[PDB]
This record gives sequence, structure tokens and C-alpha cells, in this order.
Amino acid sequence: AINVIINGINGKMGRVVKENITAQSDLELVSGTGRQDDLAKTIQTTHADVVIDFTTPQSVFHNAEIIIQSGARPVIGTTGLTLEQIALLDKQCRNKKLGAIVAPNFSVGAVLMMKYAKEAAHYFPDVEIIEMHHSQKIDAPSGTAIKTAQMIGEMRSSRARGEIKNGIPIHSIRLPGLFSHQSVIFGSNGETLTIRHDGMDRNCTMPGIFMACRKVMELDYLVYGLENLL
Ligand SMILES: NC(=O)c1ccc[n+]([C@@H]2O[C@H](COP(=O)([O-])OP(=O)(O)OC[C@H]3O[C@@H](n4cnc5c(N)ncnc54)[C@H](OP(=O)(O)O)[C@@H]3O)[C@@H](O)[C@H]2O)c1
Ligand SMILES: O=C(O)c1ccccn1
Ligand SMILES: O=C(O)c1ccccn1
Repeated sequence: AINVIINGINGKMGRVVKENITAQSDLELVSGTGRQDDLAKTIQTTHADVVIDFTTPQSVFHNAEIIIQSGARPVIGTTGLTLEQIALLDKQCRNKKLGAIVAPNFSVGAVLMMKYAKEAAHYFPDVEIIEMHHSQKIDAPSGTAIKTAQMIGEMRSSRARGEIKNGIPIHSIRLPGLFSHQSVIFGSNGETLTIRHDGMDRNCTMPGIFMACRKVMELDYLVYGLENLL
């Protein structure tokens, strides 16, 4: 029985986590907190074991510190942490023998897509990325596409033609009706191999989130990246 707080309970992601957690029998939602709630107080009142954070880049680091300093384990999906902040959080976690998970992408499908794309790039040097999002996704290319290109470029090194990121063209489609999609297309003599993730809605992150809630109990340090729980 894991006592969970959802921080950011009123946000788009916090609302979806609230809906889905009820069906997780080994987890109990003991509170949902928002901007003007006292997070440390709630952790103490509820004896929280885990705090899921889907808040804002301006608050995420201080939220993480409050969660650890209060004795609970952060499972952080919020974007915004710097390298130096993650390294400091890790030392704080290990000092207290408390676990933490920071995942820039909580979709298992997206993280496996990136894993297999990086592997395949050892065999197929020619590759492009197509990513497609609803129009509310303002940034292009997407952070996931940029990270994918970074991973592929690392493996290799070891105007219609898109935006090159670490050597890899990325094409960004923005259309109503889509949610979050990416296809990595490798080409060779006579064939292609495509690794394609289709995120239909925000439930796409829930198996990754709930997995983190469970694994963070068995950890005494910080894990960065959902792929390191797999
Ligand atoms: N890691 C992943 O797979 C992934 C997936 C989706 C989203 N995200 C990231 O997670 C974050 C949340 O995204 P979203 O779409 O849910 O955003 P959102 O709809 O804007 O929700 C953010 C929520 O956090 C609340 N909040 C703001 N400051 C807070 C604070 N100091 N303490 C507690 N709550 C606070 C807001 O409250 P108010 O309503 O009062 O403003 C709002 O309810 C973003 O950084 C987003 O990029 C990550
Ligand atoms: O692993 C990362 O750093 C990452 C993953 C997906 C999106 C942005 N960043
Ligand atoms: O709001 C988004 O853009 C989103 C949310 C969850 C998963 C992928 N993308």
C-alpha cells in the first residue's frame, strides 16, 4: 500500500492521474495538492510515501526539494530541471536513502521508440524523423524529437528538408486531430525500417508514472529517464 500525493492535481496531467490511479490497487491517493496548498504540511498529515509532480518549470526544483526534505519520494514529470539541479537532487536523495524519479517523458512507448532508434542507427546511417502534434504544441521540433536525434547522432559518431539536429533532419507536422506522434525512418539499399510511436491521449504516460511510483520505493538514489526503470 503506497500513499501517493498528486501535486498539480488541477492541471491537465494531474486530472488524468487522478482518474487512473483509482484502479491501481497497490496505490492510494491520499491527497491532491495545488498551487496554494502547503505541500510539506500535506506530506506530514497524510504520511505520504510518494509525490507525483506535474506543475511548472518555475516550481519544479523547489517542489522536489520540499518533497525530499519532508521524507517522501518525488516522481517528477514536470519539465524544467537543469543538470546541476538533478545532480544536487541525487546527492540529497542518497544522503537520506530516499528514491526519486525524474522522467522528461513518462510514455513507455516513446522511450522504447527512442531506445530502438538509437540501436538501429548503428546499422542504418541514413535516417530522418517525422513528428506530428496537435497545434497546441508550440515548440517545433518537439523535445522528444530533439532527444531522439541526439541519441542517434551519438551512436553514429561513436527548406522542405527539415531542421537538422545533431545531423538528423526532423520534420514537424502540426494539425488538429493529432496528439503526439513520432516516426523514425531508417533507409538502406532496398528497404526501410520505421519505429513509430502514437500517443493517443494523456493516458499514454500512465503505465510509466505508476511504474515509477512502485520502483521509487525500492530505490535509495535518483533515477533520471524512464528508460532506466525498464
Ligand atoms: N514528463 C512527461 O511525460 C510530461 C507529460 C506531460 C506534461 N509534462 C510536463 O508536466 C508539467 C505539467 O503539464 P500540464 O499539461 O499538466 O500543465 P498544466 O495544465 O498547466 O497544469 C499545471 C498544474 O500545476 C499547478 N501548479 C502551478 N504551480 C504550482 C505549485 N507551485 N505547486 C503545486 N501546483 C502548481 C497549476 O495550478 P493552477 O491551475 O492554479 O494554475 C496547474 O494545475 C509541464 O511542465 C509539462 O511540460 C511532462
Ligand atoms: O531523455 C531526455 O532528456 C528527453 C526525453 C524526451 C524529451 C525530452 N528530453
Ligand atoms: O500535452 C502534451 O503535449 C502531451 C501530454 C502527454 C503526453 C504527450 N504529450
